[PDB]
Amino acid sequence: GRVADTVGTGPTNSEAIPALTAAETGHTSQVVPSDTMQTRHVKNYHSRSESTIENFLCRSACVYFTEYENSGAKRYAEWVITPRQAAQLRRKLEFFTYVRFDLELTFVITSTQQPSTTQNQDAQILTHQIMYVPPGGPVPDKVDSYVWQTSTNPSVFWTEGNAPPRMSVPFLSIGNAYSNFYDGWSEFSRNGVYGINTLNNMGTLYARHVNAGSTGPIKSTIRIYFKPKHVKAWIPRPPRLCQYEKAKNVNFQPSGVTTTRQSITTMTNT
Amino acid sequence: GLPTMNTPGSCQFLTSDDFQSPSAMPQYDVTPEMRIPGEVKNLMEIAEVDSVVPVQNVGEKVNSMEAYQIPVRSNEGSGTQVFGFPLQPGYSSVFSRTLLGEILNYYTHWSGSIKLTFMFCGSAMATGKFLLAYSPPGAGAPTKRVDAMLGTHVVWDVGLQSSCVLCIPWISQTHYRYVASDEYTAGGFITCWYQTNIVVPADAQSSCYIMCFVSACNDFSVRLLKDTPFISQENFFQ
Amino acid sequence: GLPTMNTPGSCQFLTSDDFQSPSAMPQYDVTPEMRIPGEVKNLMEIAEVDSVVPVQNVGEKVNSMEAYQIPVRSNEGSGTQVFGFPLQPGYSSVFSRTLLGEILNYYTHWSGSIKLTFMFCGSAMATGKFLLAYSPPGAGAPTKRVDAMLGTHVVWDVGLQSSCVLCIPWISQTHYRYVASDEYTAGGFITCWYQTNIVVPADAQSSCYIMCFVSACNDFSVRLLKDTPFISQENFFQ
Amino acid sequence: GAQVSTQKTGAIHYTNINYYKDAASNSANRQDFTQDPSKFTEPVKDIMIKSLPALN
Amino acid sequence: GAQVSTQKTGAIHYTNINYYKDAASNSANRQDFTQDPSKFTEPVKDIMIKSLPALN
Amino acid sequence: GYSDRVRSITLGNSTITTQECANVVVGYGVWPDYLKDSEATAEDQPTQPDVATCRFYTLDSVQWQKTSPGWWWKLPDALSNLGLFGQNMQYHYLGRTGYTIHVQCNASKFHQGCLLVVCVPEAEMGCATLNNTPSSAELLGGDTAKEFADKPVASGSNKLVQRVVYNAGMGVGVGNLTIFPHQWINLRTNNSATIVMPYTNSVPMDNMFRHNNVTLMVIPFVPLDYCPGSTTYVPITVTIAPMCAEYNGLRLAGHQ
Amino acid sequence: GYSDRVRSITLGNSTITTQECANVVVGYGVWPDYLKDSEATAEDQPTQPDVATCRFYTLDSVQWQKTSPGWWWKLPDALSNLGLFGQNMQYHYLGRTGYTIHVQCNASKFHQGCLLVVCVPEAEM
Ligand SMILES: CCCCCCCCCCCCCCCC(=O)O
Repeated sequence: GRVADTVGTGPTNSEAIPALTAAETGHTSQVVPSDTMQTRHVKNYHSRSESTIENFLCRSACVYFTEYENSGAKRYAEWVITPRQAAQLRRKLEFFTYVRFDLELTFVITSTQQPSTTQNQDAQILTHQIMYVPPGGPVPDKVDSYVWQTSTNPSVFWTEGNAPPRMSVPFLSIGNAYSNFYDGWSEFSRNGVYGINTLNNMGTLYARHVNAGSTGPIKSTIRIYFKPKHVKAWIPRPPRLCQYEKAKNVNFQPSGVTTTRQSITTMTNT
Repeated sequence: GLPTMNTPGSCQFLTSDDFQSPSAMPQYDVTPEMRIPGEVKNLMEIAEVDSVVPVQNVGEKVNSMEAYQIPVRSNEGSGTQVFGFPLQPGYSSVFSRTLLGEILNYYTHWSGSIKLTFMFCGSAMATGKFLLAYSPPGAGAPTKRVDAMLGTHVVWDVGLQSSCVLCIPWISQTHYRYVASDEYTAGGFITCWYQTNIVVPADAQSSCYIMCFVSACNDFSVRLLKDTPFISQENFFQ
Repeated sequence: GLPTMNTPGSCQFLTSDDFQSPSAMPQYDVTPEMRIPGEVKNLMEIAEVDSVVPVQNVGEKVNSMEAYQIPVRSNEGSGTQVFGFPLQPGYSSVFSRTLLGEILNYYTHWSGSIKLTFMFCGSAMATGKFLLAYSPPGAGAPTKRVDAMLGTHVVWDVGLQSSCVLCIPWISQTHYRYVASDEYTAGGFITCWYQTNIVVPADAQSSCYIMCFVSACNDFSVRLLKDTPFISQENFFQ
Repeated sequence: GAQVSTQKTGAIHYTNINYYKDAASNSANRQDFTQDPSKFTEPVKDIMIKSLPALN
Repeated sequence: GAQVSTQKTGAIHYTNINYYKDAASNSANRQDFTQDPSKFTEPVKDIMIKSLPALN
Repeated sequence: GYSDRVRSITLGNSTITTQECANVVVGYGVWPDYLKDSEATAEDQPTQPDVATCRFYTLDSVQWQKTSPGWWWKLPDALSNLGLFGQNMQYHYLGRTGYTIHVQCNASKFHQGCLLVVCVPEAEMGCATLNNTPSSAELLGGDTAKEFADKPVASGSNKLVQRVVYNAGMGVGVGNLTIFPHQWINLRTNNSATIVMPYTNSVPMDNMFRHNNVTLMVIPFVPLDYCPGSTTYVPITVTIAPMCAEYNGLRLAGHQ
Repeated sequence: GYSDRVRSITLGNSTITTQECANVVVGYGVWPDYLKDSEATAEDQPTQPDVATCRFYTLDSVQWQKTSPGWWWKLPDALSNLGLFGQNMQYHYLGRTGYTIHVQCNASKFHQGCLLVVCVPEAEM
């Protein structure tokens, strides 16, 4: 892959008019800078590589995180899988109407002590469990519930001090691609939930401590990272303008087109 | 046991790295591909598509349609300046929110040739000419048409055909340029000057409008992906 | 010492992974194979076997044999509805505990063609006809036979041969469908309407019964293994 | 003494080697697709034809 | 069953091998450069020539 | 002899002739067509009404005024009350279609103006308040054009859609909409515009009432400006032709 | 093996199976078909809905009593309220069709009776 060459040109007097066209045809003129002026023969070795889709969408990104503790009310963290709860990733996928790719998950887990008066706290190495539950499956309501046996559901056992865990997932959609934007209802009566929320059922993701690990309370932090691969795309569109509001719908707060400046002639931003 | 020595960089998580990982759901079955119109293989094919330019940012008009319109009015004397804006496609407020503006902000470096397409939306009978000038840096934006001449200019004429194409060539002492504002590599300037005052018949409207377009030529290229400062966040969306 | 760098994902235990491990009892001797009738190489060969359908779930009859029986009685007028049930083979209570129902619950996605086999167990002399209709979604279950006509229906007749086969074709806008309940992909409906009232001689019993069957055609397939919500537990068994 | 096979795709080769002396140490075989429904469906002595009545 | 390809340079070969049985385990493909702008620019039925007027 | 200003389109019975126009923008470059048997899903044999369906329709013409913000239609449900394509929509669970949109607004040489005809696949509009969602009655109307509103919509408890033009209802820059196929109606050199849309969707076929996959938008950039004494009332008219329709899964009559 | 008592008819979606019947009387001996271009008149291109139209319909079943004289239907207008064939009837000035009539009345071996199914072109009352 390489940039095209700019071919040289001498003077010109002739009835052929490159510099004119009609944009009303919805046709972007192909005119190259050699047409409207004199140009020297130049070889360009610049490459378009880093502009390909693959390098554009493929970077790890932090979609979300939770907090679960070693004791008390919340002993585990549950999250439904949507990319849209993190701003900067969701925008990178809103260029393309229909996207296709294979997720690569990576988790980053950290632990934190909590203030308490407990005496003779002595740590031990904690062990985190991460369980995936495809839709409709059983839902644990308590940490010791039988569902954690994971007779089937893919699950990962992890330990502090080791490398962050990683697993790859193939393309899970029913149709021929994921859909970022969907106009329609879920019900033939045009009622109920509107928007893309209906298409998205990915199941649920859970995590827990395996063992108490110490006498004193401990709070943990988990982080998910997507890294799309093998990407294909279709039907690009305008980037989003107004700040996001909700994760279930495109709702926005009306905001201006751009920033402003002084009188048209003024050559500097304000 | 084949002897081996770990090297610095083991057990680290790099954001951009390339590695193989074991699949979490073996022998999963993938639904077949479909043929969908409009398949993008590269972002450069977006960068060649025309887009409107909010050339008029003045005041509070940015909340209306008038941000996209350029007033053109019959004067009593010739040589007045129609408009002008600096060329900093990733920084300057003009191109900031444009189509080309968005794609750049993800990238630090770029080079190529930016086309500017103009289209005269005025009344069918009224005619006119215009001088589209490009002044490379080294001096302030020219304040008199006579000064704009010494740049690279295309005298453009209204008539049966409508659209015009001003192709800004690539002139710089480096190969690439920062997309972020810096005084070292600063791009240049652009102006539009009345060549000949707008002539209008009777009963035809005096004032017209001119819309601008932006696109990247086939020599365009970018580099060094990064974050875009525009989109904000506070706490996770719900 | 060949230089090497660990990558993220070392020293983790994945549930579904594929790896080699050292044997704990070297050179153990394995008893030879035997040829056992009925060797399964694939679960799909279970999914093609017939099974009875508890079509009648009404009330407390689920604790008796009558859950498998469909009452059919001579009426004074024609067009009454024999029965009906939604098609959601992994969710709907009908197919839930069936043979096909169990195998699905382990899998999230499926597609294929479900056959319904009906068999008339009534008296040998009594005869009758029936209209087996399938109405794809987009409207409620048809409440009048005239409405059931516009679906895909097989007019079926009692006689010397007994069994019938209603083959539900595969009609959906996607390739697969969720096995769990969702309004997006919802399957359809099925009804059975008297075509012609049951005619019985004298001294022969008035009321009959009709049992239903379920099987998967040879185009059936599934995907994405998971847990089944049915089986419970409290503490380890002893 | 390596070996080569094909991955699972939809619309490639991988190199595997057995490192141990015991059969039970080899990786699982996920790829055996052989299927013959005749051992559950159609378990009859007289072969029946679809296009004909069952009991003649 | 290895494979050989070329790195990304400006003014060499690397040996890659796929170790897993699932396509989604293979490394990303960074090198596909194929580009055809005609699907966005020039979306017209009548092919237009640069050297000629647009509306004749 | 020939001209590039003139075009004649013929589908089924209807025909549309225009003596001033530009070329015909075709989709992304894929001319619409039937369904190849490689991608098929439904195993029933599809109906192909052909001439009964493929032909041109004309919706209600809408006035165009100096302050008029713009308009949008939803194609999958617009025609639903017109012709057999409205009937063959209600009796099937699936449909596959592609659209030829033809917009007609003419004016004398003394009328300034510019329009923007874009055809936006899967335009998803937000809501007035942030929590709710638009009602099915507000996003749609039978054969009738819904119009934007030039200034922000006050946010109550209602379900109203957000009609501001500069965000185009999708919360994007209106100036950027040209990535989608489009053409410019310009009262100077043009009269009518034309678009051809192939079938775009995630899955090979779709239900028509649920999912409206193609949205049509006409946004004036340069308002109508004319000296007094010239005729005031200039309508805009839209023409919409399905192409290569197919249908599957015949069922009873209705949507519910 | 075979039997002449049994028949299976399939058109479009619907299917009708009967285990006791006789052969199928076909017209005067002309199997129905489309229109050859020798006899055509209308110069517009004809619509051929095919599966949307061709299929079986079931009208209202009518009781049969000891004194019941008989019944008559008019085919061109019966279906007019049913299915697309009812819709495609209202939107066109012309139509060309042929009919497959299937009448179903069953009884046990102890019921005497005889019926007459005739199909009368242009019955003028
Ligand atoms: C331990 C196993 C974890 C498995 C992680 C599964 C995560 C599924 C990711 C789905 C991806 C992005 C899809 C958006 C869905 C939609 O809106 O249609």
